[PDB]
Amino acid sequence: GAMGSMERASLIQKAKLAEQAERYEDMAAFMKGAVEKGEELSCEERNLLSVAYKNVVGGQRAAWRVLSSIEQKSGPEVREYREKVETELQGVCDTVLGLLDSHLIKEAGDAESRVFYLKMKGDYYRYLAEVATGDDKKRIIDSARSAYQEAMDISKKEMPPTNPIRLGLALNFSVFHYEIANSPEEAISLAKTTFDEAMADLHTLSEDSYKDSTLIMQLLRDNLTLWT
Amino acid sequence: GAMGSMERASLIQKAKLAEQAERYEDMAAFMKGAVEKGEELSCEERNLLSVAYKNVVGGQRAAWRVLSSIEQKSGPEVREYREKVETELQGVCDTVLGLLDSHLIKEAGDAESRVFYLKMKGDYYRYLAEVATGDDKKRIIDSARSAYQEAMDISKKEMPPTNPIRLGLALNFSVFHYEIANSPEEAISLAKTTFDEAMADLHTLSEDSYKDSTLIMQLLRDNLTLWT
Amino acid sequence: QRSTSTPNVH
Amino acid sequence: QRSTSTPNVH
Ligand SMILES: *CC(=O)NCC1CCN(S(=O)(=O)c2ccc(C(F)(F)F)c(F)c2)CC1
Ligand SMILES: *CC(=O)NCC1CCN(S(=O)(=O)c2ccc(C(F)(F)F)c(F)c2)CC1
Ligand SMILES: [Cl-]
Ligand SMILES: [Cl-]
Ligand SMILES: [Cl-]
Ligand SMILES: [Cl-]
Ligand SMILES: [Mg+2]
Ligand SMILES: [Mg+2]
Ligand SMILES: [Mg+2]
Ligand SMILES: [Mg+2]
Ligand SMILES: [Mg+2]
Ligand SMILES: [Mg+2]
Repeated sequence: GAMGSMERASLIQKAKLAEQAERYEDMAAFMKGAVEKGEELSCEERNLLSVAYKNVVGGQRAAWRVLSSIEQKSGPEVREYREKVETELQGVCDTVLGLLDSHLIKEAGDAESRVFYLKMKGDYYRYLAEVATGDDKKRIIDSARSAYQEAMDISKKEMPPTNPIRLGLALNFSVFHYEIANSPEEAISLAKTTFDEAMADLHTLSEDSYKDSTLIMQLLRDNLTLWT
Repeated sequence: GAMGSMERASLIQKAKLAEQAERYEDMAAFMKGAVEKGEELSCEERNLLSVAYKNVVGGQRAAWRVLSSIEQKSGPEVREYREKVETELQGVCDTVLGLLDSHLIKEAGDAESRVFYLKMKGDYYRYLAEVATGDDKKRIIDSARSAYQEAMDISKKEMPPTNPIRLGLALNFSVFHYEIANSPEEAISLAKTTFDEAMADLHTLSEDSYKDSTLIMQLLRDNLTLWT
Repeated sequence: QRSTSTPNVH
Repeated sequence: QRSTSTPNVH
């Protein structure tokens, strides 16, 4: 790859510069290079990888929704341009999923790390499901559900109910239920038990991550208000 | 080019979709294609071209200033990454300047259009001067000054003092004086006479552009307050 | 309003 | 504060 000649530490350092410069494509390229050195990622490095690709794919999703709305509210130009953005978004999702499957998801390592990568697999299949249609679609929805569910099982076994990976996973799985799988009840049921169990075991908040935890709890509460 | 097979009207229509989707690289590519059909641009199309490339180059300039500050406040990684962003910014400026010289700046046409393209030439040489150093630098500063000055002469001859191209040009020329040429007095003198002459001939505000005019007048006043 | 998912913050 | 130039708005 383009990054193959650069030392892993320099790739990590440049990803941090790119984050500061808000060059998120560059940051994602740097972290792809770092992953491809074949060593596992630390929590800080996982955060870099997450932030980079989510920023890239988030702008693609927002563009896609703008074009998709113009297309629905209606020449071939809008469909053509929407299809171009769609194709680029699927390319980024395939890249992330390839990294997860080629390099990041392994049998061992941190349960923290295993849950995060499985959640990230679920997320990027969900982003593909937002733009999918045919035989592609139910296939994609099932890979998303499967990855989320495997992450759920590990997280409930190995992490306290306020842990931010566990919380963010449960929040995202419930969005999958509501927006992708058309299961409003499951989404409400998961978000409720997730919030309630976090509160019941509030004492497990961690000194170095409690602000992340309480933020997700609030977002769960926001979805429940919107869904009820 | 990549756009050569697409009709000019479809390129314009897709540039407008890209603006709405905030895909400004795409929008700039579409407008480059449209320029390369070799017909002149209308005011609306010129606005598309201006907005697209300014958005692309503005994010590059902001990234460059972030990296450049980290570099000054201090391994080869920061310089290397700053040089990569610099090179990309110069590539975008060379592209704009090539379009202006190959296609857009002509002897005839709208004095409105001639002033705008000469101003745009001055701007993108100024963006190159922000990152230049050697024999490159004074050469670049002189091309910027020359293009601005030619635009000034035409604008004072052919446009009322509230016209927004005339105003925006004068505002940008005065920034060149202050930030690039190290001429604080010229910058203050130009901004003052520009504001005062706009106010003295306030009756020339146009129904379809007066909000642009009054916005530039305020920005002139802001620079004068900062510079005094 | 779309549902809210995990935000892209630190 | 840097000087302000023509903004990129309509
Ligand atoms: C130790 C470790 O793995 N750290 C890196 C990852 C932590 C979990 N997240 S996440 O689940 O995507 C996530 C992202 C944002 C937030 C917050 F704070 F709410 F904004 C969160 F709680 C969880 C990825 C990095
Ligand atoms: C008729 C015509 O040429 N229209 C398009 C151009 C007008 C001038 N500008 S500009 O000089 O770059 C400019 C940009 C923004 C503003 C405003 F409104 F203040 F934000 C302005 F006054 C002038 C380019 C498009
Ligand atoms: Cl297209
Ligand atoms: Cl189990
Ligand atoms: Cl680099
Ligand atoms: Cl003259
Ligand atoms: Mg290495
Ligand atoms: Mg019809
Ligand atoms: Mg398609
Ligand atoms: Mg044509
Ligand atoms: Mg030292
Ligand atoms: Mg260089």
